[PDB]
Amino acid sequence: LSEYAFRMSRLSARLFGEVTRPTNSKSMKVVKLFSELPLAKKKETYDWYP
Amino acid sequence: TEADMEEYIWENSSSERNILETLLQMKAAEKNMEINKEELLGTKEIEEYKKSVVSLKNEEENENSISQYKESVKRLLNVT
Amino acid sequence: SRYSPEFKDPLIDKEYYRKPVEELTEEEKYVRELKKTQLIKAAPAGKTSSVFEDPVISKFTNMMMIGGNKVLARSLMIQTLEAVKRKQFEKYHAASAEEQATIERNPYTIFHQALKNCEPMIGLVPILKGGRFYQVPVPLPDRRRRFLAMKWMITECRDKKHQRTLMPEKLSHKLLEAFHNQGPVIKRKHDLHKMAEANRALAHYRWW
Amino acid sequence: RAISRTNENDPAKHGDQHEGQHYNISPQDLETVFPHGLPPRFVMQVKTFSEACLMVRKPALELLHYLKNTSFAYPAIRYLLYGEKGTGKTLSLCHVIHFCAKQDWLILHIPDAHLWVKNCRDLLQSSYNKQRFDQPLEASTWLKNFKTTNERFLNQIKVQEKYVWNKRESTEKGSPLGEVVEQGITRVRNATDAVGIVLKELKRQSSLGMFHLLVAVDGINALWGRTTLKREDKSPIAPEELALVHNLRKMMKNDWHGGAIVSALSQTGSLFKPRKAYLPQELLGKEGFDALDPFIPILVSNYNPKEFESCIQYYLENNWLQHEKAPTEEGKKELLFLSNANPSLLERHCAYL
Ligand SMILES: */O=C1/[N]C([N])=N(*)C2=C1N=[C]N2[C]1O[C]([C]OP([O])(=O)OP([O])([O])=O)[C]([O])[C@@]1(*)[O]
Repeated sequence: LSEYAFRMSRLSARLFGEVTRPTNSKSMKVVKLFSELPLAKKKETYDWYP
Repeated sequence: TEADMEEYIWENSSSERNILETLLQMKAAEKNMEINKEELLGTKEIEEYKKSVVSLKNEEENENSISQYKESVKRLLNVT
Repeated sequence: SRYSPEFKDPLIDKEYYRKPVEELTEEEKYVRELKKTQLIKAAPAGKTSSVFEDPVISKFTNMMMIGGNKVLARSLMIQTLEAVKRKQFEKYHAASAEEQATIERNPYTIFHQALKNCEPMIGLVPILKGGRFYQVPVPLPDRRRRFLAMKWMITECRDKKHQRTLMPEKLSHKLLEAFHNQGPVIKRKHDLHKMAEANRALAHYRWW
Repeated sequence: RAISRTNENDPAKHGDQHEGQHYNISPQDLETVFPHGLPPRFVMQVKTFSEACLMVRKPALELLHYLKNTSFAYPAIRYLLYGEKGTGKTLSLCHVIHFCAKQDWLILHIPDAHLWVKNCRDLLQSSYNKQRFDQPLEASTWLKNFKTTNERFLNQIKVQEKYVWNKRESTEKGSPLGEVVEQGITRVRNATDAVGIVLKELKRQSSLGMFHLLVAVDGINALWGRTTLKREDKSPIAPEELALVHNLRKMMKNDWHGGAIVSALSQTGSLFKPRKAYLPQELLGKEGFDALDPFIPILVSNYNPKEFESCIQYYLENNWLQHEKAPTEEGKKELLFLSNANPSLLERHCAYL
């Protein structure tokens, strides 16, 4: 793997909707806590009890 | 990076350099000094070798592919 | 489970099916059988119809096996058979002419003679009477004697040993000692016979 | 009744009429031509019979018809004897080495390339062979047995280049190579310097007609296969990081004349290879496919009945099949069934039966 792959991955990141510059998996924690919902707001959690 | 190339193009390929050094060493062995690699390309043996390495590197390895490889290198190396 | 009543036992003898047309008792038996041609038990994965197989070696295999490694028991039985064959042939290479003609090279009949050496003949039972346990001599059934000999060879191969020597050489040297009437399983057999001699006045305590 | 042992030890006299022949080799001859490398499960056969009796395998003879007429003008010519596992790939190289010592060639025998890769525990670096890690112990395995392969032609070599040995010693000029290979076998710190300087000196004198050099290397899939030996911070290396074997890879590049190198692909310790891969490109890899230096692939096949019937009928004069009903005809067809006319799986049965 070299920059041929790095540039293909970067342009498919600008294409398909991922982040183009590389980052840590600890910083991908924020994109997976932002690509879904918080725990409290789900219709089967705060409305567990009617 | 040629890792992303899929087919075996004979242009500046490594086994091409091996059979090319083989043609230079063989034409020195015969002491007949007609050293033109572009004339050495014109033989039937090296292009049967070229089709055999192309077929062997793209199509995965079967017995009859090795029969074709053996036939090419056998008429190539002056072996009976 | 999951077998049922009337299900029959396996048959292996091919030549028995080749020419059964000579008698009348078993002839009418297999007339009665094929007239029914019942739901038989399926043939197990341990036995075959071949002529290169032996029942006693497969039993000593299965009595040698720990758990579910039929492959390791197969490797041990194969290695010990070949090693004892090559020890007898290496003694053949260091033999004279009559020593060529008197040393046996088949490991199979040597092994079966070794088991017949290994076989206990008079047994024990703990019987309680007058509050004490008394060791009584009892004659044994045949399957008991042969089972005891096979497990005796197994366990004295296993644990009465050094941690240095590997198992197929170990079992080969054990069979070699058991083949010549001087192995330690024979000495244990002699102690068993000696103590069944020693408690000879207890043989009226058996009720059968 | 198979024609087995009337043909004596003569690899220069194997015809196609001579088929299925258990040719007897004298055991002193194996002290000369094969103490270096042999399969480990084959040593049981010889010391039990005192008959080094190799049956005529038709590809084992067929490579010799390419060694009568391979000219010494032509360079180092590769040959591979591959096939299914157990067909005697490592045993089909054994048929040609006995010819080349009968024709007085230079036997660069390598026992097993897998042991050069795996299972070597103690590790040194280098300074004279350009700063790479190397095994002095595997050099110590090779340098002792190599001399007694060929002893007539190793001392006739003149070392025509002044090599530096230590800060106390060097090398003397025009010396017999029988000195130079074993001059530092005592000083094992640079006994791995005794391989790459020395075998490249045998490259130069191979060009003339006094010496006929042939690489005899077994299992070349490990020479271009990625190794398992690790470094101190748990980093694996390349096969191009071993200075013991890095100069060994210089040899299969046809850079000398006068001989015809033979190699045999093996399947004992093919690391990171599936067991069901048995072909050359499937085992050597991509680095074993570009640097091929065009080689002739010899597909070692399975038996015909002519090699099958020769086998058990040989074991009958030796009284080897000790079973009662084993020489019956159908008892041959089950060994023909369970061993599928493969040589190595038949000997496993004829080990114990
Ligand atoms: O003439 C013979 N040719 C070959 N190939 N093998 C052979 C011959 N006589 C006896 N043998 C037996 O072959 C077995 C060794 O096989 P091996 O070790 O080379 O298998 P691999 O996997 O490497 O190809 C052995 O029993 C030997 O006695």
